[PDB]
Amino acid sequence: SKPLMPTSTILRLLAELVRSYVGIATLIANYSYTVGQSELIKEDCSVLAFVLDHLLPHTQNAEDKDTPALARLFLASLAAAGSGTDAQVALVNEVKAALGRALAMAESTEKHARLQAVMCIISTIMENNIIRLFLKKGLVNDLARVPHSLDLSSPNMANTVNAALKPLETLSRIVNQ
Amino acid sequence: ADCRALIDKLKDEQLLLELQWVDLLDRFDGILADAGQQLKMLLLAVLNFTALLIEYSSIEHLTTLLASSDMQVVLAVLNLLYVFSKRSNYITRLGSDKRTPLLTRLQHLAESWGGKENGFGLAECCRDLHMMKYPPSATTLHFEFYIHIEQLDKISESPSEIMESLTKMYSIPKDKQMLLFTHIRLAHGFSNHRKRLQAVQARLHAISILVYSSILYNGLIEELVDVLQITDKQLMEIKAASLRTLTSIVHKLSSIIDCTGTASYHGFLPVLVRNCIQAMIDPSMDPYPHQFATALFSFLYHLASYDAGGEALVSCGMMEALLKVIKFLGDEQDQITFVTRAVRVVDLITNLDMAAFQSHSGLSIFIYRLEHEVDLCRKECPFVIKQCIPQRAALLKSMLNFLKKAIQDPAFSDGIRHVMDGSLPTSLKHIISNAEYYGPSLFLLATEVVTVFVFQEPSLLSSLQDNGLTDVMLHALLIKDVPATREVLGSLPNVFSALCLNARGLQSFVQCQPFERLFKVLLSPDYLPAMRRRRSSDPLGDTASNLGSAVDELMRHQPTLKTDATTAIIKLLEEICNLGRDPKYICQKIPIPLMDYILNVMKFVESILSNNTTDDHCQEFVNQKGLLPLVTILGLPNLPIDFPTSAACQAVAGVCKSILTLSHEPKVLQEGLLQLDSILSSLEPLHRPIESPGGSVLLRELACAGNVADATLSAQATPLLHALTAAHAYIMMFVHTCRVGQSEIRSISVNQWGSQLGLSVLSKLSQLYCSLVWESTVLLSLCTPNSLPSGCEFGQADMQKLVAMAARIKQIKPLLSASSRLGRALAELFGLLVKLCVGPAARSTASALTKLLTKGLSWQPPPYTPTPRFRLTFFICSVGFTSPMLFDERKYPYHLMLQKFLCSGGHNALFETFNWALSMGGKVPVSEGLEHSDLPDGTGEFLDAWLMLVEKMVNPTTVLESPHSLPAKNFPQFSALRFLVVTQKAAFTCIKNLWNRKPLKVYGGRMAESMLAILCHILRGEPVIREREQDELHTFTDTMLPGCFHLLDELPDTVYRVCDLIMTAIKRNGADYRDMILKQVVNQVWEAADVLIKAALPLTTSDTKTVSEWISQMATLPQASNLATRILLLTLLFEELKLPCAWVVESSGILNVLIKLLEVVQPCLQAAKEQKEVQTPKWITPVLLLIDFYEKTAISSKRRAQMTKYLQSNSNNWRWFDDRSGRWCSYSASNNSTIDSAWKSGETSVRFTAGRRRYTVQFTTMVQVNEETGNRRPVMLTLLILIQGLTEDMVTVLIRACVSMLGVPVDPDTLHATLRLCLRLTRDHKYAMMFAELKSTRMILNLTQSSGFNGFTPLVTLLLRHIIEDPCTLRHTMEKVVRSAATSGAGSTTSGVVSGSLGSREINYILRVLGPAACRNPDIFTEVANCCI
Repeated sequence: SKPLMPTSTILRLLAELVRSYVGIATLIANYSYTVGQSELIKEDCSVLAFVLDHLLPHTQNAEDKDTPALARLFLASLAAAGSGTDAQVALVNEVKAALGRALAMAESTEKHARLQAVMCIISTIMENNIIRLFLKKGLVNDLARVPHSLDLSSPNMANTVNAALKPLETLSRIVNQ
Repeated sequence: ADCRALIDKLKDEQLLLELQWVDLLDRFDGILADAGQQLKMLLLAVLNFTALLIEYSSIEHLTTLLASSDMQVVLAVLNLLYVFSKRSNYITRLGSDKRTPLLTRLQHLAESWGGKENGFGLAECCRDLHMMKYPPSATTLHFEFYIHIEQLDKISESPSEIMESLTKMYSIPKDKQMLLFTHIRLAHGFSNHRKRLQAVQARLHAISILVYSSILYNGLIEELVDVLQITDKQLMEIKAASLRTLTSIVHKLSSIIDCTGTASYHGFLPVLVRNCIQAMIDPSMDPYPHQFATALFSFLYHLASYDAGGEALVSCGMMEALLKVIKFLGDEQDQITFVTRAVRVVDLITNLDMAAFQSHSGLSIFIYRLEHEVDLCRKECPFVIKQCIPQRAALLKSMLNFLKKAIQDPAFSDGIRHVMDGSLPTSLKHIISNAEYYGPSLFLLATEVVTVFVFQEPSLLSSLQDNGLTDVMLHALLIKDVPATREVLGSLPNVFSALCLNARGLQSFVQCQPFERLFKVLLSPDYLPAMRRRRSSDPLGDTASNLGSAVDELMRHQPTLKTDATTAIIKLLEEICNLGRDPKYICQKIPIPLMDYILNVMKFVESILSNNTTDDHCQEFVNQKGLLPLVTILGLPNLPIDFPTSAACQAVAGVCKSILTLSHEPKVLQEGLLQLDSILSSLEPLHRPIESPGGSVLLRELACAGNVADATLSAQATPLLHALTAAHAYIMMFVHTCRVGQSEIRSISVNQWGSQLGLSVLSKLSQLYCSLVWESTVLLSLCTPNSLPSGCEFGQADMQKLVAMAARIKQIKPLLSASSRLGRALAELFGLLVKLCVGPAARSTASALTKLLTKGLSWQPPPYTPTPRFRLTFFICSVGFTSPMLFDERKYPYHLMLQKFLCSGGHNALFETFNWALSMGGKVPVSEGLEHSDLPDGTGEFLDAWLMLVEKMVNPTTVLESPHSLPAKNFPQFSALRFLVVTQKAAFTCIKNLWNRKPLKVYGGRMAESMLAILCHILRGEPVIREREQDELHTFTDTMLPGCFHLLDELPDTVYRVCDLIMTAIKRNGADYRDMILKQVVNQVWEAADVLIKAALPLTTSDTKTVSEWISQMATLPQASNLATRILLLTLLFEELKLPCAWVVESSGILNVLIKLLEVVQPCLQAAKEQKEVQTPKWITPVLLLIDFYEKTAISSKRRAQMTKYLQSNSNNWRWFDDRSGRWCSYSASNNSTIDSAWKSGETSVRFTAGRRRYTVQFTTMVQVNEETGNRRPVMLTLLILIQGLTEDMVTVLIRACVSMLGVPVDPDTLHATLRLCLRLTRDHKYAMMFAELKSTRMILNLTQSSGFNGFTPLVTLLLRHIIEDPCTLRHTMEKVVRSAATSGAGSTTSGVVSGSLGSREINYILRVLGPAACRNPDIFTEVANCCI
């Protein structure tokens, strides 16, 4: 009774079609949902925004277990495929928007799971035009502002700060070496 | 013991616990589960005593008891949890159900108060300080998650009700009120001294528990050392808590040492230790509390166990004070315990310095204390050859461990000579002489101190003999009873290895008959607990094996003992024979543990004989006639029936095998055969039947045994059953000695079995085999619930004596098992003997074994049989027995055995058993038998076994190619060719007699499949054997198709064997016969399809239900059972005959009919999905697979045609690729011509030889493999019936049908076939667009896991790629692939070196790598490669 193509499989499929076919990444980047298209959709939002917010973050109740590893693969593929700046700019812009959204989010384990998972996707992407874009968009400065948008007493705060330090170390190194 | 007396006394209880297991611990767990929900003091006493019990179900209650206002119980719970974490990892292994709630309450107790830096140093926490010199935040609560309370005194009452009132006044986080409660009860405590000290002590316990299992900081050690310095002396419990914490912290050690000061004689810890010791010694100075002194000496132990601490204990010179302790301390139990602690510390310190100890005469001090303690035992137990208090025994034990270690240590090698001229031997003499007052491990330590000394200075063995210590050891280890334990038994031979060392010692040792006494251990129930396997994971008899290997080392040091050792071994065996022979003993699983004796003795003898592998012990043992007492142990009357399968019989077999394989001696087999012949001659009454309407002899010997409650336990009550189970044990020994790979042992085994005695035994074993098959099948016929017999008194007359059904069955079952297990062991024996015979006396062994095969196949029951099933069940196991004996695993025959099976008989009897089974003795002809209504019940099972045997017997590819061939040369020479002539001629008639009749209820598809395999082998074989009756196989191949299609209607799974039969009839006959077959199969499909096309016209008039009937009529009509095999057959035929069958499938037009049927079934399937009762027609997958392979075949023929258009048919140059030079080097002309001819024939691989190296080409991969090295190298062919294929109007309909079958999720295997077909079709983007315009990706996403298969996600990904790859995107991706392959020196499975620069870069190789891209689209691939290369 379970669906035979779980969202994990669909993500791996799209990661493969992105890695092979140039136009698919741009079509996925520009494609956006519409209000009341599904129970999980509240307003017009991008597929990348949905993958960053609802599928990428670890959440305690399963729908598919390994959706996040494969949304990470999907976003990695959509970055690595050079596709000039058509795909990469919308990926980076949406990652910055979802970071700022989760920082403005109210204090919750949903907030810390989103934040940690976005740090993990920035770190995997980071592992050069993507770095040029992260610099141009001020992503490093939005990572450094992360604790400004935390309650520094939270039991999650150290884990989300560790996560945000992980791309900061690599990025500061890659610049200043 | 006295523990049990204490339990009975308690079960005033609390007053007795104040004075001071399962149900007493359960009463304790009771009151634990009671108090947490004249009470508190009972809980406190229960805990204070349990903290002694653990030191030699409560947890969930104790955790709740941590929620106490009175810290006394928390402290006692902590002391118990410390005793736990100290001793065993019981709370470390626990699950997080309570390990975390526990450890968190402990953390909340333990967590810091601010230390010195905030005015909360532990020193200041223990002195009163007036309560005004502490930080004002001490009597203050500040609990946050917000609660703050300046002071608790104006509400000082009831801190528990304070916490509950705060529960009501604020919502305190749930399940975490403990950190609040501990802060609040602390702030009540800190006002006063006792509660502040109790909080300190609880915190120190909690620390220590958290370390035996964030809390620690730089000031903690300094605080603890300042607690130890506090000199009000009312703090000794806080000092002991601080020492036990420091102990936990050892497990920062340099800081502990820097603070405590252990690096110097003057220093707080060393001085404190010396004052403790002096106070313990001298009565005037009051003695430091027992607890504190124990914590000090435990800290010294744990500190010494680490190198930094042992070096510190060196530096402060504590050895002088500890030797002072061990010299001057008294005799009372506590002082003894401090002495043993000091000894264990002097051990840890001496593992890294000796000089201090030696300069302080520490060895003399140790020896004087051993003299004093032995002298204090001498009063209780003065006996010396001319219970000990546990603490003194532990002192002696630790001190003897020290002396043994010192003796094995240099820095005593100069001077240890003057140990054994001291008093030491006079006090060891007392320990050794009183192994029952002193424990056995202490008696062991004493004999091991002597052994290690005698091995360090064998010269002074003369002094130990002069003072008679060796003469006390001998008396205590031989004449006096040995203490029965593993370690003592394991050491006796090493001790004797010392005592023999002087030759005088050898004389004295051999004087007292040592082995008569030492080996009695193996026959004594007192030592069986010592022999039982430890940990349940070491081998059976591991301790007797150790003892035996040690006696082997002993008498290889001292060969003079060998003869007496083997005499005592043989006396053990003769006594086991005595204990097994007479009636008065009875083996327990008077009861006697005989089977354990036999396992232990045999592991002992095995170890001895097989230890050195020098065959000196085996020779001596065999020359003293020990093989008779050994081999008799198998035949012992009072051994149980289940003996032969036991590890004791496998042990005896292993000892026989060890003697055989070491000594190369026939005598083991000769004696086994003599005794087996003696036993077989006893049970000839088993061979003689009732000679009346009667059943089993075993059941007439049982039933006539009066009414004895257990006849089977008596050798007179059941003589034949006990001779059975003796013969079984001998047979399992002959099995074990045949399972031997030394060709010499094989030769002497065969020479023995070929003897006059060997063949007398083998004849009697053959008659026994047929008797046991009879008896077992009769017994099972009587244990069957009145079903097999025909309402007859066949064995009932004796069951009426035996006796409501089970009461008789459970008495027969020991007979049935004793006869069926023996038969299986005989069959194993004969199979092994055939193996040994094959690989002069072998020829007589094989003769007797083929006479067994003939006897079994021609055996006829007594004429009182009520039903033939007893013969059919005899025949089935005779056939299943003859199979292993004529043919190996991998089905190659033994030609010696086929020769003797033919000449002697058994082939004419094998085929006579078929005639008998069908005709029922001539009652019905064979041609009517199979189909006769009254055919016996087991005639299908017999024919399954017979056909499976004859399938092996007929196969030329094994019968001619068998490794086990006779050599080429007075004797009649065998021909496997004439064997196949006579066998195929005899088999064909029987198959005739089964060719067309309807199949049996069960065993009809195995019959059919083995019959078809026989026909295949015959049809392939006559072409090869006529090389070195043809019209009968011709007319058969003419008329066989009516039977083949009958088999396809009755037994679909045979279709693969029918395909193979048809292909062999085709390869016999011409294309004129291939066409006739294919057109007939196609006409069957045609009519079966057109009736289903007429079965699905839409139901306008409603005459039939039109819903359930129509939907399931498509799936269940007989025609729909035919198609599933007529199409599938046609498809298998197609796979072999690729192009003829394609041309027939084209020219018949059947493909249009199958497309029309696939179209017309979609309304039916859709309506079934709307009934929610879809049931997929199984015939759909054959049709989709046939279409798939039809268009696969046509593609390929066009590609091969245009490949031929570019080739010269003569000397097509094949070339092999040299990656190192990059050259396409040619083959020789003969090799090239061979490869070309075999490629043109369509063979998958071709063999050829170059330079005597063997090369093979694989045209699946186009690779030459060197057969010696496995090197795979690329090859190429040097370039210079047209199947139209599926038309657009068919493909359009197929795409629609595949989408509709995806809409209704028809079935997993049908989705796999339809998606495979879609994958082939959609490789043209026009049809991929059609497949994607029919909304198939939604259906595919909706598909549930009930409709999935292994390849689903790969295949779906390829399909989606086929939709995505339009001409332009495919072009750009092909550019990417071509560039990648040309730029990167890609590796391959052809040893094209990774990142190579010759081979990886040749156009002719790269085009081979890019072949998948050329197949994806050749036109686009040309355009791209022309533009990008």
